[PDB]
Amino acid sequence: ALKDQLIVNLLKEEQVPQNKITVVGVGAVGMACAISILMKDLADELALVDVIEDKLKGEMMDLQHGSLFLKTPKIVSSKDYSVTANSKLVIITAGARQQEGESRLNLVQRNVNIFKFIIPNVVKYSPQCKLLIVSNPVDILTYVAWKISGFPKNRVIGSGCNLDSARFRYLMGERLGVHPLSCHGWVLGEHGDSSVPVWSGVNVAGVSLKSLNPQLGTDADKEQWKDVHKQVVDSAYEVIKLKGYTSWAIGLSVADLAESIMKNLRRVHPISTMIKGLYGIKEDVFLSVPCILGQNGISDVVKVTLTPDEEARLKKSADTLWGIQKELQF
Amino acid sequence: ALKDQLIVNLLKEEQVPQNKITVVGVGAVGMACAISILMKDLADELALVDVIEDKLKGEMMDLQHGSLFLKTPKIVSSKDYSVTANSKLVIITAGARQQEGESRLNLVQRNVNIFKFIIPNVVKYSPQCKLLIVSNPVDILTYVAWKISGFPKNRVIGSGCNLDSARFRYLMGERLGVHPLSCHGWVLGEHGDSSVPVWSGVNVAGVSLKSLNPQLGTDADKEQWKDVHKQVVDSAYEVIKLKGYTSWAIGLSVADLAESIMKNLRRVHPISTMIKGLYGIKEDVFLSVPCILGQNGISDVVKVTLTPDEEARLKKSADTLWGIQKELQF
Amino acid sequence: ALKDQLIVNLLKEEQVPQNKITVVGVGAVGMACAISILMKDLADELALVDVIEDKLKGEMMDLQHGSLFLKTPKIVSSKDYSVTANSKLVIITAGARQQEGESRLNLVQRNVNIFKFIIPNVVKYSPQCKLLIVSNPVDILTYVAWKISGFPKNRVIGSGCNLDSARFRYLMGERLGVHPLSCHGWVLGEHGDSSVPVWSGVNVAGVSLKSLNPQLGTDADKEQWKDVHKQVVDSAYEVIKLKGYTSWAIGLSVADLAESIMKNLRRVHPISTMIKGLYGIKEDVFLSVPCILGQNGISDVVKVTLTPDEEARLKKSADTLWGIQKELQF
Amino acid sequence: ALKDQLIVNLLKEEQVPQNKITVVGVGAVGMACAISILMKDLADELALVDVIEDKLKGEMMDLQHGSLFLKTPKIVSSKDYSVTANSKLVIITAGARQQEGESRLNLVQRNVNIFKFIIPNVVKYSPQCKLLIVSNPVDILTYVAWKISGFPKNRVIGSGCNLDSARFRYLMGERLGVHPLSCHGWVLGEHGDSSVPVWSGVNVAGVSLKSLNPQLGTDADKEQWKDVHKQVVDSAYEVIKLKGYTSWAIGLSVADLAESIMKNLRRVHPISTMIKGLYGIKEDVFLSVPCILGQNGISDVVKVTLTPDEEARLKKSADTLWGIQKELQF
Ligand SMILES: Cc1nc2ccc(NC(=O)CCNC(N)=O)cc2s1
Ligand SMILES: Cc1nc2ccc(NC(=O)CCNC(N)=O)cc2s1
Ligand SMILES: Cc1nc2ccc(NC(=O)CCNC(N)=O)cc2s1
Ligand SMILES: Cc1nc2ccc(NC(=O)CCNC(N)=O)cc2s1
Ligand SMILES: COc1ccc(CC(C(=O)O)C(=O)O)cc1OC
Ligand SMILES: COc1ccc(CC(C(=O)O)C(=O)O)cc1OC
Repeated sequence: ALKDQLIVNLLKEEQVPQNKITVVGVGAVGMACAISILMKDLADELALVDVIEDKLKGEMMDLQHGSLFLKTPKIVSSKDYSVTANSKLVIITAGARQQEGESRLNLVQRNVNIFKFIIPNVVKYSPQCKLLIVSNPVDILTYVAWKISGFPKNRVIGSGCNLDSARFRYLMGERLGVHPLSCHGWVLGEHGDSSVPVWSGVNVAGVSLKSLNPQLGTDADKEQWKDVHKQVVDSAYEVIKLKGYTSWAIGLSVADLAESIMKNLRRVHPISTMIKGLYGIKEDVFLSVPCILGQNGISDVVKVTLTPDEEARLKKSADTLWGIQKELQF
Repeated sequence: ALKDQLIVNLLKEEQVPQNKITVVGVGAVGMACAISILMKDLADELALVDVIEDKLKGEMMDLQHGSLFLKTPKIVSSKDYSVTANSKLVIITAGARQQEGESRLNLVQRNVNIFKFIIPNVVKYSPQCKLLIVSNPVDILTYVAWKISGFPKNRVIGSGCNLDSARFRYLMGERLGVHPLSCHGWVLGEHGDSSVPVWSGVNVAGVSLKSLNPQLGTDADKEQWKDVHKQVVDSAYEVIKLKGYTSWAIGLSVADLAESIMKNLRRVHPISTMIKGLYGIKEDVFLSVPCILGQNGISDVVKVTLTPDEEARLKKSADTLWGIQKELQF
Repeated sequence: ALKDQLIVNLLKEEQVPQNKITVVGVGAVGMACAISILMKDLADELALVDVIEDKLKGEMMDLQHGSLFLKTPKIVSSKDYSVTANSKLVIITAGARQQEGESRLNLVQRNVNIFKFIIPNVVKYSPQCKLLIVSNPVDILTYVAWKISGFPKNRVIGSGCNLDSARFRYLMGERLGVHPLSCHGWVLGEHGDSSVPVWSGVNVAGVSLKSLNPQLGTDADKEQWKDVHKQVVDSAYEVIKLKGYTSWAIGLSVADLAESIMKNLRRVHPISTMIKGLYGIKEDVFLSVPCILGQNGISDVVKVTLTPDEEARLKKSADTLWGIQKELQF
Repeated sequence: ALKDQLIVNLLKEEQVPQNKITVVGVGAVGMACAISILMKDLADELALVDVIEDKLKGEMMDLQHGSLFLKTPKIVSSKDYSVTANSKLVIITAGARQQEGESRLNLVQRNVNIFKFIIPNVVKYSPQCKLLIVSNPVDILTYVAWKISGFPKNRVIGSGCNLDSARFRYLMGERLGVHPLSCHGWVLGEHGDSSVPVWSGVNVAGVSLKSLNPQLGTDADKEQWKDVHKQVVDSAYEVIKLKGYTSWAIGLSVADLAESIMKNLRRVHPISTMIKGLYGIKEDVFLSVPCILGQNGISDVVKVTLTPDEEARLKKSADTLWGIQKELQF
């Protein structure tokens, strides 16, 4: 053979991936996560899983054909979860998505039923994995993945408000003529209608915008900064109305979280975690709060000092999510 | 105003972008080019153009929402070509796309008609840009763009065989257990069925594979390496059959060419250029040959020493393209 | 020639760089700036300038030999400023550096005299550049370069407190077990002994550390956070005492600023600019305040809301700089 | 405590890094390797070791101060090898370095003696690491590290001719007006005076320069291409004469090898390995040949088809190295 004429093999050794990532679901979101992760050089192996065989193989081959321009030497796919073996991170993007005028909370029964199959199959082959939930309603589905997997809470993360906060900062950036990287602001709670803009923490270079305009974020605000939070809430629906779905922003948001996990960065992100014991919440509610994210998932939670109005809005978001959690049939 | 309370403006300057890129066409190819360029930090401004207003706005908004995770501070879109002003590079991905079980040659007249509208509009707003043609059949459309624009040939580039060669190197790499970056081989001529694998230049670490297998790539090859080029030819048809279209690998190939142009790298790429005068070709035929690509587009061509077999196949590829091209009225 | 047998030239080589950067001074700082800029792919051309012939050629050759691993196709050097023609950014690192126990303020006479030769020569060849002053005392030298250059104040930037703030954020991060990217804190005023830690703006996820611990940064603080600012002030002295000079951190801080300039990011950095008109300062003092930094240099200044002690400390830093600056002759 | 008022801790992590790199030696080479690895985001932990206490601490602090600008969350140092525990890759740059006009072979006993202390201490703390030898004479010291470590040969790698080949490609690129990435050429054997330029494999786009010029690299060559190899051999001596040492190019060359190892790329590099069984070599000689480099180090060797003259020159390089190698006291 030409291979043996050209190359002398010196080592037999069984190859075990060291920084493997799995993406479950090859819809627009799953593929946006995959291309973003590949272009950020976060993985030494990428596995794709779906139930539609042709689409799955087609997507895998299309990524494989770009290998010369990448630094991820193995891209694989299968409907069989054995392909995901030894993942450090498993990203779940499978399930139904909301129609215009439909709440993400309406996807709950359909997506729980799918998670009942996916979750046990994913965890089986990857003892060192963190579970990163993207599927909606993300907060509820992070709780569901946590309950089905039996994993400790640090290992089950929802993409949550990482995207809502990126959108908030983009919009704040546009109003101020500043890059979103230098515009600070947190959108917490449900990744959905009940999200909470933390006006008290909105700042540029440590300068609180609320301290310059005490009415910031209220109906009495002359500049109507509340409209920025409304644009954040409505963003998925606006994009869905225009292009049919959303993909790029969520893909970049998920790759941002994959980077903190894979590189053990210990950066702070507003992502879905269990909040029992904070802000008077006595139940096993998952929602976004600022979390320290690294190689073991969420190791620490930042205790945000909220005003009584912000805390009441966060509790209202938690009560909404808890109500849906009470509807779950395991 | 809150902005004026927070920030002292010292310079009111709109200012022209210095490294602007425009992508014409927001289909799967155009958006894969867009995301790949964004993730490679090649531009300070990205402009998107299309005729479907809602689709265009939603795509632009979806990219804008990931701004926090990027280093391209301005993303704009319009059906109006005024949005493309001062582009250094304009990438054309618009038109009818290759269909299941159909040649790229079947899209020719429809895409020539679309180019009669696009090209003068691009030229009006960026008369000094480099045009990068991606739309199929790419070799013919690069010639078409060249004739319509009135630009010198160096500034009209076709993505051509940059992807066919990347596919070839991926497949060669899989066979040898070597990264495609270390597997060298060139696929020239038409970006399509009549492409030419240059078996005489196929090598690893300067070791000619043909020196180890004299029959390499011929019918008489005991290992049938011609099947690797057959896989290269068939790739888009297989991917289209499986997922409906191709996008990821072409987006990466296009970003690879955008990088050499924007960064004046002078790397060698197999891309579409006028081959009149080489290998006995006497007509204004465009096809892929290895070109030096930089800030002024194609400045030089590498003269590959083709074997009589390879030269015959390249002449045949040129004949197939000219045949279609001569019966073109514009 | 072999070149003409291999390559057919199709275009006359009138090469003019599009993103050229010049580094003046090839001491440890200049070279750390050069390597960091090369590794961030910020330039299509890198020019080096110094007065020591051998050292300059050796440094240029050593960078050139790494070209295969870089995306900066042209690296040049000369004592002659003609080599710096058409730069978009010129970084000044030339001049005397402080000994152990010597203030940066003591370098002023030597460095002003050097700037009288360097500054007109830089502007003569790069009329479109932004000037990035690194040489010490940076704040006074930014004012000096501005007066000599004839450039508008937005185009004359001092690296200032971009490094002091990065040191502050690293130390804060270490104490909290959070990445410095998520630890916000500003050190303003002189890049030297009179720098001001803005305790009121110190936060993680918008949570003010001063609101949690009112004693923060005072002598009554049980955790002695004032020692963090003391370590910031003493950093250069401590590192000089240990390794003889500093290079890596300043190199990275300068590359960070070069990135915001070259990519027009409009990120906020604490850098040297004219502060006359703010905090009751009436003289042409330059010092660090948070600035919006982009393609036209400093376009805007953020008005930080300082506590009475922080403001008095900032005014005192301005007085210190003015006491040295008022006695200058150039 | 402030940390506790701000953050709720969820778990006590293992804190064992997953992509740890150690650099032994904080001289100019060691630090250039350190900065290049840090800027390529290859590690989650970087450890530095040296015998000069002050210089070690100063260097570690200077890197730490740039953390905000990096993605390597932990940078540590100590004279004690306990700091190197669980490294995937250990890079040895320690020992005597060449003075002006000094042969690398002259450093042999001083470096073998130093390696007698270093190697057992590295093996004790990371028994599963890959060893990457940079210290000179690199080929002999890779043999020394292999014998002392007791490691299998795949895990003991010398930087060898990776830099010599990069210099060759830079020089070839400058002559042709092509980026070194598109210029292919291999320098094998000793990383020193007896290195071998493989003229038969020198090409651009698979076009052999020797096929165009049959006298390429000989005394009869009109363009004197042999001078390119002479420039390669003389490079380190020329740079040492000018700046006192070399650092940048070797640092980039080392980070390139580190990248193939850490990311399991399986790229081909000309690096030091055991060549027993090839080209008539019957002894445990280490020298540069093209190697497939990945997560398990050197898994395979490419068999280069050398001409009788090229093979005699390689056997000459082998004989020269073995002469010293066979009589080592350790
Ligand atoms: C039992 C099941 N396992 C899977 C695995 C993947 C998918 N794939 C998607 O749902 C992709 C399309 N959806 C979005 N939102 O992109 C569905 C199922 S059903
Ligand atoms: C006169 C015309 N101007 C344009 C501009 C853009 C597009 N857009 C596409 O064709 C995108 C979808 N097609 C592929 N190939 O992705 C069509 C036209 S028609
Ligand atoms: C009229 C003059 N033009 C120059 C240009 C460069 C340098 N070079 C340095 O000073 C580098 C070493 N200094 C530090 N601080 O790194 C000195 C002079 S004097
Ligand atoms: C027993 C010993 N262990 C070590 C460890 C590190 C170093 N450090 C250097 O040699 C750095 C300076 N030299 C070059 N080549 O950069 C020397 C020794 S001696
Ligand atoms: C699994 O499907 C999705 C998950 C999240 C998003 C992100 C989206 C949303 O939450 O609806 C958004 O906010 O843009 C979109 C998805 O399908 C298109
Ligand atoms: C031009 O010389 C320098 C400019 C800035 C620094 C940065 C340094 C300082 O300001 O002394 C620091 O803070 O590390 C160091 C220099 O030479 C060693």
